[PDB]
Amino acid sequence: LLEAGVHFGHQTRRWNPKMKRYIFTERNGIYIIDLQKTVKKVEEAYNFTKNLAAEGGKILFVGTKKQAQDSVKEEAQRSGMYYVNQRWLGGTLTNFETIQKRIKRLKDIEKMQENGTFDVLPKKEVVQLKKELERLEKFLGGIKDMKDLPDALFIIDPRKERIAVAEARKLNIPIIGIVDTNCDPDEIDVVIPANDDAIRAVKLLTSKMADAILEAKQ
RNA sequence: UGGUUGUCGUCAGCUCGUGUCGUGAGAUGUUGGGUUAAGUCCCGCAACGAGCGCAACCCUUGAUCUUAGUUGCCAGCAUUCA
Repeated sequence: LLEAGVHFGHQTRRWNPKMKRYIFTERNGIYIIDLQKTVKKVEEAYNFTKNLAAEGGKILFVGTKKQAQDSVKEEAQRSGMYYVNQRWLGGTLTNFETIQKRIKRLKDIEKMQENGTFDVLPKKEVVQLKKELERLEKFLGGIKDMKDLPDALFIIDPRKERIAVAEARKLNIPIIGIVDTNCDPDEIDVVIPANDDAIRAVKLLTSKMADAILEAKQ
């Protein structure tokens, strides 16, 4: 674990008191996360992600934070599961039907590029249907092949991704969440008390879940 | 009284559904950052590509192609006052 920077939390002025149960001491005006609770909390997560994948359940990684974007993506694609990496769209889950309508439309613009329909209309169309595609793939490229709602979310930094959390709860979707000290643990079903700010930390902890999907599929 | 006249005729916006926010009336998107002649456009953002009015749809003029060459046209030939 801590070669990767997981133990390091946020400062003391931005704690949440519910994270007291997961904190072991403050040093240079930063809380330290208790690695002996982490490991067990990572192990409990790992079994819950393993069991869920073996039932054929679909997990949606969600890391819009600059230090999760690439991590999430690489680990979602490796794991053959959905991601959101760029911006969580209001009503991604609750309003899933109206997103589905743009996943159709994105896939419909691709088929227009693949049949050479883009050579018949132009110049005006093509500008605005690349521009629509570029924009749609950006935001919806991770969830492109998700036909039905995910059976759980893997979140990173719930306090940034509040909307994703808020949504998941409203559909009783289980969530799996890297919480730093700042973050409320009670929102989340399976909690991983850890750094979300350090790239190695996230990359480590996502990868172990990805692994946990891959080992179920075997 | 009908109808038809004059007379305030453009002059400024209304939104996609569901989702979201409030006990509720409502608010959001359709408060922000630039931009345009603009009711424009991009970037936004618990709202998400983009919608109706606008414009266009009608008619006319500006270039050129295809078809049609007669009663139109004559460059190239015969002509003659033409």
